[PDB]
Amino acid sequence: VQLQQSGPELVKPGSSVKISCKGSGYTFTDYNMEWVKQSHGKSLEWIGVINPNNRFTSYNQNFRGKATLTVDKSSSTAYMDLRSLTSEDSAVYFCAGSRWYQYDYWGQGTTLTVSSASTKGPSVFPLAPATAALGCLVKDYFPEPVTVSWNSGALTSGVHTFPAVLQSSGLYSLSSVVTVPSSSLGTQTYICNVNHAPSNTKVDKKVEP
Amino acid sequence: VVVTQESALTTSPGETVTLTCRSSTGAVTTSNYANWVQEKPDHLFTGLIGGINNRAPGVPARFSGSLIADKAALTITGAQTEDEAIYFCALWYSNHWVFGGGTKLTVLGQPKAAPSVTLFPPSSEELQANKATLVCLISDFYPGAVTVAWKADSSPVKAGVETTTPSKQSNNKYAASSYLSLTPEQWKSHRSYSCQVTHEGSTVEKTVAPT
Amino acid sequence: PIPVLDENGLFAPGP
Ligand SMILES: [Cl-]
Ligand code: NA
Repeated sequence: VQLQQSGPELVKPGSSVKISCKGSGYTFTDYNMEWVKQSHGKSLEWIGVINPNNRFTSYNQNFRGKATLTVDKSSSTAYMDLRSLTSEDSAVYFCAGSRWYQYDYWGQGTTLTVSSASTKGPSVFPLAPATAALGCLVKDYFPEPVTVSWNSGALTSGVHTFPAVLQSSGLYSLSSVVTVPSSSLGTQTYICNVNHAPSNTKVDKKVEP
Repeated sequence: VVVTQESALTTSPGETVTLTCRSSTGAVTTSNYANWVQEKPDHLFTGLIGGINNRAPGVPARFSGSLIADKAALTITGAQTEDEAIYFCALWYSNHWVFGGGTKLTVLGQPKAAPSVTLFPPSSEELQANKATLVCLISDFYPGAVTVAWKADSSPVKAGVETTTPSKQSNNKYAASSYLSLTPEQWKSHRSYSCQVTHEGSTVEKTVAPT
Repeated sequence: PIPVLDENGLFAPGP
């Protein structure tokens, strides 16, 4: 079973977006499709439900005139259109399949960002060093995500890449750290490879003592 | 209308833990069809209980739902280390669902450990770009809750701090990060800065100096 | 129309 949602969206205030949720590995018409808004990565708010067989809908009154639920039975896909978008609509949106007052399946989520800002690539700085910790600071990019590898994927043990912080400026930053033998500092080469596909940027930074 | 859950609970493997779900409208009833949904990292949501205390397909038998007094309840009978996760309840009010705030459940399935803290001062390269970020990396701790406070000299810092919620490392302990974003002039105006991490009542502190 | 369950446990308009 897979509820596959459409990918992330970055859109301007005032615009509209249509998120899709395509079911597979189950009988799409045996379930209602419900929709949920997750704000701040924490709070959950129910938006509404649609039955794909009869197009019956029930909405949270707070989303009337914001959200419109539709379905295409034939392609096992449910849709949610969000209109007159503002920054309060930035969130991760989930579809879920329900019946008999119970959730059986959940989508992976769709990140929606409503902003006047354009994409912005990161600035990468070294975090310079028995064992020793070294890392890369990845500053002030937008939107998510950044991925990080070390030595092109050759170095994985003792590597941790943290989640991003969302700064008050609207930009994200994260760090990646690796713990290495102090003995190998000064001969062994350590390079973090930062990828920010939203801005078509890749940075390699060699981290020296 | 508000649905209230415990913010956090701790149990150990094999024990019984009970999570509760309260309605601001009065007693929870069977016609609220209380649902329980588990959130695991990377937005992995699993429906556990719904309908009238009905376990969803494939859900382990140790999860059950009931009413306890005026609240809905989720009972985990013989908790497993893999049950450490966030648990949301949802109640049905005639024509819509309301979600509670979620319960972070700790299941003490590995040895506890205080964090290893590494504090990096601003790099010379960043200072040349006219900025100064202190990076406090907090690693290898369990359970997964910490408090971070920053100090400039011995004065608490009230601005410029962002801290990530702990998440799992590859070795299944937790890690978190905290940043103190300064101007070069601010960085150089104090004799030291400290990152102070409080974990299970003990504090670990690291200090860097512009000199 | 109040949401009600149909034969298949799915939502339908109620009277
Ligand atoms: Cl409502
Ligand atoms: Na709870």
